[PDB]
Amino acid sequence: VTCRVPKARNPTVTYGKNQVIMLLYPDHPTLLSYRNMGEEPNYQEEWVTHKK
Amino acid sequence: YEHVTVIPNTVGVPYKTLVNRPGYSPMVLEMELLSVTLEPTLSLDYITCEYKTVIPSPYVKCCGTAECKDKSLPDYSCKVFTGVYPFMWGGAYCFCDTENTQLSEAHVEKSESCKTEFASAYRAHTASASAKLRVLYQGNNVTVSAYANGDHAVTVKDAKFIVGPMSSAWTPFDNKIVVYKGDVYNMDYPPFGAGRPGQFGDIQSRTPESEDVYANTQLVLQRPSAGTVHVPYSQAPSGFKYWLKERGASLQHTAPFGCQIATNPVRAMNCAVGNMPISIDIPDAAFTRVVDAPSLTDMSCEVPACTHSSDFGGVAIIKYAASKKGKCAVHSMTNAVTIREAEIEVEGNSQLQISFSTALASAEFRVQVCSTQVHCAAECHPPKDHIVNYPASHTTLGVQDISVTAMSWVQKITGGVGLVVAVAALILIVVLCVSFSRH
Ligand SMILES: *[C@@H]1O[C@H](CO[C@@H]2O[C@@H](C)[C@@H](O)[C@@H](O)[C@@H]2O)[C@@H](O[C@@H]2O[C@H](CO)[C@@H](O[C@@H]3O[C@H](CO)[C@@H](O)[C@H](O)[C@@H]3O)[C@H](O)[C@H]2NC(C)=O)[C@H](O)[C@H]1NC(C)=O
Repeated sequence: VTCRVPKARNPTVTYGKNQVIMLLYPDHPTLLSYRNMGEEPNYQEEWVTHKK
Repeated sequence: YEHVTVIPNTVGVPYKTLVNRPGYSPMVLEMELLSVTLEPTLSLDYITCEYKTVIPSPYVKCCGTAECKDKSLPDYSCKVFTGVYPFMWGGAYCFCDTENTQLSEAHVEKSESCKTEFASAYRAHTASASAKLRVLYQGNNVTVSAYANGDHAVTVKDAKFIVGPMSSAWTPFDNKIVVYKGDVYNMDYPPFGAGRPGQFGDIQSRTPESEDVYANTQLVLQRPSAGTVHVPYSQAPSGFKYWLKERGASLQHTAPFGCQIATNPVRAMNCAVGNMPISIDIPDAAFTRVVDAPSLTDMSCEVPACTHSSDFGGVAIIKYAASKKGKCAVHSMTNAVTIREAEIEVEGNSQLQISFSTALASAEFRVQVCSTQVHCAAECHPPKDHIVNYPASHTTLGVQDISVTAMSWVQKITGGVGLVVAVAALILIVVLCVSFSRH
């Protein structure tokens, strides 16, 4: 069967030199993850439980 | 006419190739990859799922000793416990107090859930490539779905397009692949029959329907508590359940080159790796002779603005004198500068506008319109924006690709030092010549 899951609120995004700054507003613990799109993705992830 | 070109293996970025057949008006084709898929050949080694432990009602032999037989069941154990004095709700189970034995037995088998909840351990080999390509051919947008193994020609308005083989054999998938649902993992799973308790592969089966089950759960039967008939045991909890909690990120989130991962079938999509050759066969009927085509003369290029941003921030205005009204192909003569328009409509004595993108600090490039070339030059300025949501439409710069003033300063400094050396060298040579002249 198919389950319904929530979508976290859009982040507030500002930019710097080679930098993206996100302010996150989770209602409940939300997984954040990111990767480089090159040879070495340097994958990192963390759970966000509060505004960060 | 057979034309062979190569485009970078990127998605969402259009590339333009010039088809130059002398005596005929030039054609410019804009090709954009919309999707690139690599589908690995898979060979199932085994599957895993949660096991259930089956414990048949215990046999209590009153006033006598029970014995058990060996069984071939996947992970079977039997033990006879003496000195048992179990109670039922209405009182002691049987007549004898101490002369009683209980036979406990259990085996491990695949649960009913294994039909829905399971992971498949596959061996991955080579991958079949396929791609969806958008081609702008003679002003029309045609999307073709074709294989990218170099063995499939797909027709676009009577032109044949052969795609591939891809120049890179790289795949996000390792030799050992484990698939749960929509998630694919590069896990080095144990060989069938070599599983370990509490770990992935503790229970293994060759196929979902197979009755042949391997199990290593360390199922140990324990003595029942006094006065009871229950059958206690110590067993390593399913490694499948542990794995599900400890899965970590799937390849969809960890793969290099921004690869997207999907299952059913297993696919790696839109990997930004290497490049992809395209061979185009265009029939003579598709070519217009230069005598019938529009021809431009007295052309002059001026660039009122230039920004070296990822988008088409540059604009160039080119004056032209057209021999007749009609559409005309536009091509950039340098890799450093990407022109957005593939074709323009021209007539009479007027000017045309084209947009371009370059990483160059100083944009020096030539533009070919209806086989007539012009020279464009501009001083480009940097963008104020730091981040965008789209890839650059232009190529990267080489070490030689520097601004005009930077080159001038380099020549002045290099020449300055070179002059000092040349003078010092001349003085030394003259002095040595005098020294050699003298005896
Ligand atoms: C050939 O196709 C390209 C690319 O568009 C493709 O075909 C379209 C019919 C759609 O199916 C697209 O999803 C698909 O990718 C055409 O170029 C694109 O044209 C559209 C307008 O039709 C542009 O969208 C506009 O963008 C501006 C700026 O953001 C907005 O203000 C507008 O409101 C509108 O959204 C799009 O950006 C442009 N893309 C590129 C790379 O240029 C092309 O015109 C078409 N040619 C022909 C003859 O059909």
